[PDB]
Amino acid sequence: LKQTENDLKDIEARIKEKAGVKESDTGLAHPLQVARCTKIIKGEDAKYVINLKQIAKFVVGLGERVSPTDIEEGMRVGVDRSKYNIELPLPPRIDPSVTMMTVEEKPDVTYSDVGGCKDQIEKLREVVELPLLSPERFATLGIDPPKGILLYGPPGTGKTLCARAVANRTDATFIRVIGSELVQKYVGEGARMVRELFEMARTKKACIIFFDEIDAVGGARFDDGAGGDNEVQRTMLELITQLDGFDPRGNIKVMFATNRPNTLDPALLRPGRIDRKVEFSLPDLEGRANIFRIHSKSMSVERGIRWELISRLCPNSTGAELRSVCTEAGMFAIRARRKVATEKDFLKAVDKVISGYKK
Amino acid sequence: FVSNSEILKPFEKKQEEEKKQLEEIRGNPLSIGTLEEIIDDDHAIVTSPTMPDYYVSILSFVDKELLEPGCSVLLHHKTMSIVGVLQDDADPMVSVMKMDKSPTESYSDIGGLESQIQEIKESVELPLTHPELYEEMGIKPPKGVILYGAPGTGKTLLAKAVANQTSATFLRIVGSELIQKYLGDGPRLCRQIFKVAGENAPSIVFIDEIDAIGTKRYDSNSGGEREIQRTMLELLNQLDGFDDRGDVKVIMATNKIETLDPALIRPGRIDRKILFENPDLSTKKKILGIHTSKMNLSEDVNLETLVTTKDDLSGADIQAMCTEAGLLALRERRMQVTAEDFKQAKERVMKNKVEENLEGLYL
Amino acid sequence: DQVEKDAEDETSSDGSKSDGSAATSGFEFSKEDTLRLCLDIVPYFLKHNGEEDAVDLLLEIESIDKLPQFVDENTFQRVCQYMVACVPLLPPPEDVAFLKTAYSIYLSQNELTDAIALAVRLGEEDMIRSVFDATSDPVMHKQLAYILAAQKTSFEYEGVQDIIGNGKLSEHFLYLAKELNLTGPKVPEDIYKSHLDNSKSVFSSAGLDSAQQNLASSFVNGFLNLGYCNDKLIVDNDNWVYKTKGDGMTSAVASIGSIYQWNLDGLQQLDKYLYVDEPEVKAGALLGIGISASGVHDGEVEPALLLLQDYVTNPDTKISSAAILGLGIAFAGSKNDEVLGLLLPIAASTDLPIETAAMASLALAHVFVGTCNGDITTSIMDNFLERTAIELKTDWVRFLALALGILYMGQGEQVDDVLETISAIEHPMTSAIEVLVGSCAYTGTGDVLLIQDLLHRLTLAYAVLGIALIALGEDIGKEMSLRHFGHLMHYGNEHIRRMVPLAMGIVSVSDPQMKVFDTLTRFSHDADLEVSMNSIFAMGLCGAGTNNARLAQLLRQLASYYSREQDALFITRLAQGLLHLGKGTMTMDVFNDAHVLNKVTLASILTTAVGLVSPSFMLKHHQLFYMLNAGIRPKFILALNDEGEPIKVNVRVGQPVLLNHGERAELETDEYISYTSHIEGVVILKKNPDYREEE
Repeated sequence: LKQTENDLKDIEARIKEKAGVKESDTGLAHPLQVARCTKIIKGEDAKYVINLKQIAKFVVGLGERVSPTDIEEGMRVGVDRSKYNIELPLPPRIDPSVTMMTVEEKPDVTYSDVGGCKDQIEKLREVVELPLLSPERFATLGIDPPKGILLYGPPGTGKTLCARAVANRTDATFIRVIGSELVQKYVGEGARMVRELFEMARTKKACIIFFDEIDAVGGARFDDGAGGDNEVQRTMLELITQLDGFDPRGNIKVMFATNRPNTLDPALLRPGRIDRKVEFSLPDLEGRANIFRIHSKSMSVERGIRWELISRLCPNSTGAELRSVCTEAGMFAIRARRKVATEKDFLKAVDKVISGYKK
Repeated sequence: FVSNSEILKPFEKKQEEEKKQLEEIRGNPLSIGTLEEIIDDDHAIVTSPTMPDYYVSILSFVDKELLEPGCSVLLHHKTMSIVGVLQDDADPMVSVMKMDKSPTESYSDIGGLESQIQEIKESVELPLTHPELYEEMGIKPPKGVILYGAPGTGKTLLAKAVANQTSATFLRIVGSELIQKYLGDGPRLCRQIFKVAGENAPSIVFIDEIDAIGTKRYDSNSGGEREIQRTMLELLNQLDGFDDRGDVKVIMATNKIETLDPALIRPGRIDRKILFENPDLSTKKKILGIHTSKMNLSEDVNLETLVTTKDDLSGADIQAMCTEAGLLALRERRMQVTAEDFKQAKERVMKNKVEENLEGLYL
Repeated sequence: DQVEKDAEDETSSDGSKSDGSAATSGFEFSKEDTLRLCLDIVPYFLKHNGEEDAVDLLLEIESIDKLPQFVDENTFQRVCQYMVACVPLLPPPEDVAFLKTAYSIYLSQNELTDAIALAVRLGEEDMIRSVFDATSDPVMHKQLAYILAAQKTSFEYEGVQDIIGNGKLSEHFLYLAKELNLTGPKVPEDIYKSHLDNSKSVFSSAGLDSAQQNLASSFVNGFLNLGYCNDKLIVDNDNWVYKTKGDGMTSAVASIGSIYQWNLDGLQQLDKYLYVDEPEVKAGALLGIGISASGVHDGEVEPALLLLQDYVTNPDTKISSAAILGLGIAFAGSKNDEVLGLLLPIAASTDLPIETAAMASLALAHVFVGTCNGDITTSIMDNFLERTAIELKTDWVRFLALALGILYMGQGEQVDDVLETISAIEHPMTSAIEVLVGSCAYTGTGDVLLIQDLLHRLTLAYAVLGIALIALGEDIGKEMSLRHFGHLMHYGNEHIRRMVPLAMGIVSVSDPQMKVFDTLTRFSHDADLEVSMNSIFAMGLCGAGTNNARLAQLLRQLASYYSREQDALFITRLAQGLLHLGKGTMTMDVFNDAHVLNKVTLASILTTAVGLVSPSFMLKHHQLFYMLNAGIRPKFILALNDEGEPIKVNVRVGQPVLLNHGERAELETDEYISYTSHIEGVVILKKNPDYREEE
């Protein structure tokens, strides 16, 4: 078997070059990243003969046919950007985007840096925890859960761990799709990933579809209207057709996170789709105490320090600056040459934050 | 030559069976490209820079685990079949790529900056040269460092001096090259910076002179751009996703941090803010000692004589002032500056340069 | 140009003690007209005190005869400071042999600073003792004794130890009876043994059940508990001892010897299994005593190791195998004709069921290394070619030649006995030995010829030994060596493949590098399964003394091995026990601040290369895994007052917050002023006469 794989190049590799190249290139033309055909006469029924390049575009007439598995030959049959007639059932859905979407069922995150966010948790208790726990209560209430929940606050703070904190109490599926790869103007990139989210959400009830940085997606941008691309043009339709149009509410929920509401299409901003807006505020002294005691387990600290004092001397600060206090405390300990962080080490770390921020 | 003839030469000469014909049957020509997708069915998609994108097959050379999409591989010209795999460094990443080895600057040549040396050392050199100090404390060392100053002194001497002691390759990325004025080049070029330093990590990322991506403003006008807003967000995800013991650092220096995105700031990732300070008289004594080792000075003039008159010069113009001090001696036809030359040379320097006068005559 | 051409062809080293010879006999060096050129620049820099730039002229043209002429009058102090920062490397090439000519002119004077430089670099037997002749202060000789114990080399065996170690009254000796036990790891190792009681950490050791799997537990018992006394496993539950038989019983008591190591007496502790019934129980007993005796030679108040020399020759099978290996480790540094006379007939006939000479070839190499003997290589040379008595198998014939890679160190012109064995029977390892035996003739390394000769071999497995020596003392040969090491990992035999990670792993504590760590991907899985088993043991030695830190990249290569089967448990645990070796916190130091190595530790390095056959093919005995205790250096730093007596002294702390006598520390710089030959680690400080202080 070891020497068997070596001599197959003299036998098997002869047909593989003809069947994998010559058969695909026949007529001056499985994952498909490219498809084309040139001067092909077939037959009306599964004829294809479509050039996916913007040069020399082709269509298909004579009725309508649906062949989602194999249209004619497979292979060089494709769609890519522009829709042509009956070619829709075979889209090129292959893409190494698996590093973008992160699917986590029932996250175990409760409070890490979100300590003191219970004010925002109560905002997410009625519109998220309630429909994902006892959805039958809305039949007696008569109202409806919001189709979507919008997140707002300081950039890069409170829009990450706060979404997974409510997902634990709901025992739901948290699917985070980073909008950074959807920034592309490539035709069909945005509408394809959004459509697949609602398909997997119909299989398992009580799931949470999260869109990271909706400002990177939005309902409209400069390359949508001014450009000839349908990117984000058909993507908003997937949110209108699936979420509000057909798919239920308590079973399939959608959550957005933005740095400002004015960057979203008012069509999605109007009530009926995006209703509640969650704003991240500054935690209180009780919130800072619960976060410091959790970080004190990972970092070496003195057994005699008291966080009820130094944290009180610091005013209300963002959750990102609270992790900085624990990291900067060890920096002064290295200068002081101590295996742990004494009470004087945390004092110099807070004063460094007060003098450089004043928030 | 003698060893290779009696060792490596008979290895290839005695036994020739395979590895010679592997590059034959598939094809002789070579056209470099990038793998779009890899599967177990022995078929893939390759695209050359000339865009002859086709659908071809695969023959067994390296296992499918070694083949990854997004890297340059060994291909064929006409049939475009995969004949092997190559190194990914041939893929263009950033328009301006500068890799410098063995930087010349060090802590001894930058003068009296030891006040700022301990700051840049703790956030860069200390976790690299002492990873156990941050590990026992259970904390993560700061990856980023904020610097203030002028190019050639503040934003230059501090960056190159650390790479010498850390024994890391100097990697410079121009701040304006992060934004190519094309949508999608922002997140693409930022991920490729951490990719070169993400294998063996024998380097440190350096970025200097950012007048552009540091300020996105509110819009695509007034110096900002819309592509900057979404680029600084992906750099945050690449900063938090990047995890090591500190072998690679990201050092960016700009004029003002007030226009930066609070997301990319991310307190606790960047714990270091180094503001340019006015050095004292002891700084000049360290810069003079370097050049006075070559240029000979008179016995009546010591390091305390030249440091007497110093007006708002840190480290840069001490060499420029000594340049005129050696140029005036050429007029007197002598190779050794003596006491008569020091007096006439320093007067031509300190005078007739700064027109604005900061003076206490407001009364 | 004449010196560079004459240095390429010579039968001797660089430098000479004759300043009046024209070098016209034999190989010609200096010409007739060049005799006046040697004295030309001497008087000019003599009056102006320009020896700083005057030696730099000698460093470029490599003239050894000018240096003694510059010493006449005026300042003998400042000329010593310019010698330290200039002589070793002025140019791209490095020549350290210029200090040999200084011993003649400074013989009656020397200097406080000069005596430091004459005891380093070459380190001739007469040059090392020159520091004691100039300084008459007995306090200064105390600090020098801690350095001499670390250096070993010239003065180790009888004639200093066991003789002067009992005390002597004179001007140029001044060796106290306490300085014998205190400098070497004898008294301090017992006090340090008590500090590890409160410093102990969580232990994973256990006894398990069956003797087949007790080999995996015995590996965790001995190495993890090294330096710490444990009476729970050794006394109460013998299931991990008594149930093991054969080679398993030898390694079982071998685990006990490392537990009781660094104690005042390692004999009476093991007397339980010393004499019972069978030689199998008696085997590991003598093996553990020699392991527990590592670091001590003549004992403290009694020559305890002198009476153990009668256990070398035994007709029993299992005893003689574990006696030669155990006692061979403890007898290092002590040269005795009785130990030599016993080991010659054992390694001659190589009788397997009786003599067990597999470890006898390495016994002579681990003991007498650093000494001068021409008879030790003569008896092996005659037995190598003729194969006297019952010697048959060619492997045992090669095992002798592999053991011959040690004895010739420091022997000078006596290396010819090794060349006769290479020309007798051709071996793959002996091909590169004939090149590196010349380094002993030049009394050092770093020569342009030696560097060029190594390039002739590379552009085979043994030739990389001298490459790593130059890489540590020179950065020019170190940068290129990293490029050559990548292309030398592909070869027919596996010898060169396993030497790459081991050479960088011993020095990984001083200068760790992640480039060699990622090359272990192909080293873990290559062809044979014996490589994968030895790879885990090799990665463990690379990680001994340091927990994670830069070794996290090395840990990624270890993450590929977790658990497979019952027999694979001991295979995967090889690295785990070595990471926790010495309770996880320790150091391995083969060097010092004198820019010289320890021939006793270097012998243990080459001994494990020739040894460690049990994890490799053709498993012999399970005792081969404990061979690492021969090269383990104890980690401690003494805090001493101006009188050299143990006391609590407040200074810069080491690696443990309170420094005292026998406290664990290492790798710490010292900027404080000392008496003579300032050195890190153990140091005796003082204070200027303006104030009375211990700092």
